[PDB]
Amino acid sequence: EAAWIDSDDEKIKVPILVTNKTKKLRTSYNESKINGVHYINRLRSQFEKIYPRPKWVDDESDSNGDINALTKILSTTYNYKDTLSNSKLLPPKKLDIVRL
Amino acid sequence: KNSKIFSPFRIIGNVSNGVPFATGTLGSTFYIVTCVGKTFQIYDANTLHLLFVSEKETPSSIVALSAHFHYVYAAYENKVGIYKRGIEEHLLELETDANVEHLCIFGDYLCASTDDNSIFIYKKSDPQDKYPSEFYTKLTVTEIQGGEIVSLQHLATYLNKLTVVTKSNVLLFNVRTGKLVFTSNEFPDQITTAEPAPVLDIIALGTVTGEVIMFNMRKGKRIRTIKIPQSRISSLSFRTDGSSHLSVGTSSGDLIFYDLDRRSRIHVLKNIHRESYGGVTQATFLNGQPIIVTSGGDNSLKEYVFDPSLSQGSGDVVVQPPRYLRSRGGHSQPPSYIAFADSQSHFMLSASKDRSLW
Amino acid sequence: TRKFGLVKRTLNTKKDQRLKKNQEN
Amino acid sequence: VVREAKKVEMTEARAYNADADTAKAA
Amino acid sequence: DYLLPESNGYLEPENELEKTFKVQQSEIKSSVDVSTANKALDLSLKEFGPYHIKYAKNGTHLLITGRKGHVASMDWRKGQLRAELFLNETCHSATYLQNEQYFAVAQKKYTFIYDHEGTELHRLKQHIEARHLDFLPYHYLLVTAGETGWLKYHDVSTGQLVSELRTKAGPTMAMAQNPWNAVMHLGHSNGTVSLWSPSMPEPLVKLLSARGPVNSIAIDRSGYYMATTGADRSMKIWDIRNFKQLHSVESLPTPGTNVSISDTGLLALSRGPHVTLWKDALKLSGDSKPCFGSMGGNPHRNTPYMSHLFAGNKVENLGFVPFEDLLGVGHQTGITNLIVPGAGEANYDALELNPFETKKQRQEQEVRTLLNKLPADTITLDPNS
RNA sequence: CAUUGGUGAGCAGCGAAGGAUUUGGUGGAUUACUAGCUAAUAGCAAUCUAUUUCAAAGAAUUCAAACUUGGGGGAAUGCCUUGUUGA
Repeated sequence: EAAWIDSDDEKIKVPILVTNKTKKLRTSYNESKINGVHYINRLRSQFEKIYPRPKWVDDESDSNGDINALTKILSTTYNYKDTLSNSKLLPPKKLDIVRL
Repeated sequence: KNSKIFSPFRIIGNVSNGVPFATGTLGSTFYIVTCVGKTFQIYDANTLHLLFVSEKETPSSIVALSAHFHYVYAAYENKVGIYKRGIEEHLLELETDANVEHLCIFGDYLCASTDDNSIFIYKKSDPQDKYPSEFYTKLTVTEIQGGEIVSLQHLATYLNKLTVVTKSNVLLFNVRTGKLVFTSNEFPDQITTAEPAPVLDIIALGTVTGEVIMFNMRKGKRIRTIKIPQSRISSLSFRTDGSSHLSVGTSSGDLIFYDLDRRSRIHVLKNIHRESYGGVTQATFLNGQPIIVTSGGDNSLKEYVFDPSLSQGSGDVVVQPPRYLRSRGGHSQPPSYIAFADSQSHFMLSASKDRSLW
Repeated sequence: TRKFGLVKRTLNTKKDQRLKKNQEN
Repeated sequence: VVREAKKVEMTEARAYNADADTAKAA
Repeated sequence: DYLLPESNGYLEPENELEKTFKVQQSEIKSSVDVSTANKALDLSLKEFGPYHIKYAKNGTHLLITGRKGHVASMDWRKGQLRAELFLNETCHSATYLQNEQYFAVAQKKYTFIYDHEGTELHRLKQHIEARHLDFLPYHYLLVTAGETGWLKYHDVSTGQLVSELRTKAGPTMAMAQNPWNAVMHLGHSNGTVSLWSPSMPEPLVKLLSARGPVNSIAIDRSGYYMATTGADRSMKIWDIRNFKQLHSVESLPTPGTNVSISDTGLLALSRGPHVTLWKDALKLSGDSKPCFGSMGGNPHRNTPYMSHLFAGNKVENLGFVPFEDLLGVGHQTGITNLIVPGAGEANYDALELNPFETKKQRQEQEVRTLLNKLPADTITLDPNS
């Protein structure tokens, strides 16, 4: 469903064949002046012709324990080593040591 | 203040400053328009050769840059330049004393926002004409409608609908009429960066938290979200080449690459631009090409590419990480000492507090 | 990295077996 | 693995014309 | 008739609203079968000059000649490449004479006859200019028209000059040999294409083809209709069988650099940044007159069948693969094979030419053709006289 | 003995969370930067096609036209040239 209804969009009318690029939008050779809803439907289909819809927009939506629980906490991390710890233990094999 | 013996020629040695640059196409190929204080520069993207510079230093620093096919729109203090080939063809001085924050181009219109939370509308004198010169109106954003204006974009297939995003929420206008056709509810975070999408209806928003929201308007709904731990987002871009990929540019200098189908980050670039000078200031995929042009506040402008995928059988899963391509840099700090290097006035050495020669 | 004396290699009268005077051996 | 950069040419594509969006008066 | 196993590809509009010419080559490359969609090559070799193109009469080997130094004979369908010669003299054209083993290049001064490997076989003392270098395998006759007034016929079977015919016309601006008739067609600045046989020192018949100079000429498989273009932005459709120009396409936006004819009846017109092919344009009616734009979509007025515009080029020449539905267009940086649906013939006869040929089959067929060569007096205005 | 030869051990000596070498790929410059395509005063760049076609303008050496040949011979058979013969 549309969540906003532009009442003032339909009472527009576009003469279409003045433009050199929108000549793909005419659905016959007859029509040349078209109301708002028909033109915007054609224009939406034209933008479909430009970029096809990827799979995430149409279908992937966010709106006992879940099995996505590892994946999400990976996804909200880039550094998985706990460098924010200040663990007060020493990590092995790698000395943060600076010559002074 | 005027000199008699010498005169200013250009400020040699600058690529960008951090002001969000604009991308444009001539036919199949791409140009880049960046800002340097009061003077903007134009580049081919395929070689980063300098194409044009401003005909004049502007009297105040350029705040915004948009670019349609042959016409680059600069925006300094109260006035907005319509430039062909770096030459001032039409100055559009706005009827406030408020400072021009953002700007956008669609249809027979131009739309530019000021810091009085009010956007100005500039029609073309005809659709036969090419640059917008007729002043249409001024519409505003009062504090029941939205916050401080962060961006104006036009998402495609939206007949005279203007998408004005704030730190709070998103508004839509019929700029023929001047009527608010829709207001979005507040997002609870402080929205910092907008970007349109090669899918329909979606505006991507990167907030002051590490969160990117894909947002519909025909739904009016925030369809997906994307998290980032502890980074302030600066730029968003979409790779329209042939696999759905999203570019998240921090102000920490880091560039994060997502594939929304695999719901996974691909590679995060670290430190392609200096954090103290604004981080990554603006990164944008060239439309329908696997090339992202990044721009930092360190007087640097880099290019990166995705290599085509090594997996013959898969493709989309196995992704080569982005890879360094050509770049024009400058001194990040101001230059401490210069000299004239050669005898024929070809080369100049310039050393800065950036700790480098150029 | 091209070798020096890049010469026009052409028909060898003493090595080409397509010649019927060198069709014997 | 042969990790080598390949020569990458810009190929042409198409984008939406935002200058086609306005209808005039009634 | 029913033994004919393979049928042509087609291109159909499916609507009046949907248009035939508007298809592009990346759009074509979706639906064409994988080997045939991959048979379109993009050889951008931008370093040397603009590229001259010739496929052999079987499509098995491609020969190309950039204007600066390139001479390249690839076994085109496979990855194999026979010849890659860099002569610092400038070249104009090239053709395989009998097989891919032996070819000939048209240089600054002298024609060269060449091995598959790139070795030098025969430099011609004669042929002191060489603009059009064309072959007829049915006489084993390399016929060459340089910038000279003359025209030279070398019988590379024997390896000797047959004859040399001074036209009194000047520099040769076009030459197309007739496949069906082996009469040569030379085109010069007066607007005049002369038909030629090596015996007759005056031409067989002169044709005042157009005004201005002859840009190019190209002949049917049937030898019925030869499409001639002048530099006057005009193209005539000559019916050679009664010596009439069927249609006179006047006022091109730019004069076509070349013309080419497919087997099934396609016509290729290359103004140089644009390549445009018509289907069934060579037929008798002026409804079949090839025209750029039919107003109102009238079936009588004829639209172009397939279109292409080269962006950064002004292409040199073009030639169909004779058994496949592509055409090699030689542009400044190289080679494209533009995919046609129905240009080439689908059912070749193997006993005439072999697109799928063993090397042992090749040396059988070469000796077969050399036995069946005609001596040069048999070049006539009719094959059957 | 000079080894002023290197191997080989070593050591003094240099010496900041390695040093030394070898190479693949790509990008940047290697002339002084005004944008791409087209039919170009303009349109394009999601497109030129169901205005691209009519219109005008547009045809001399009365056939000047190898400025191009390794050098000698000859040049039968061809051609060229005039002499000469018939239609």
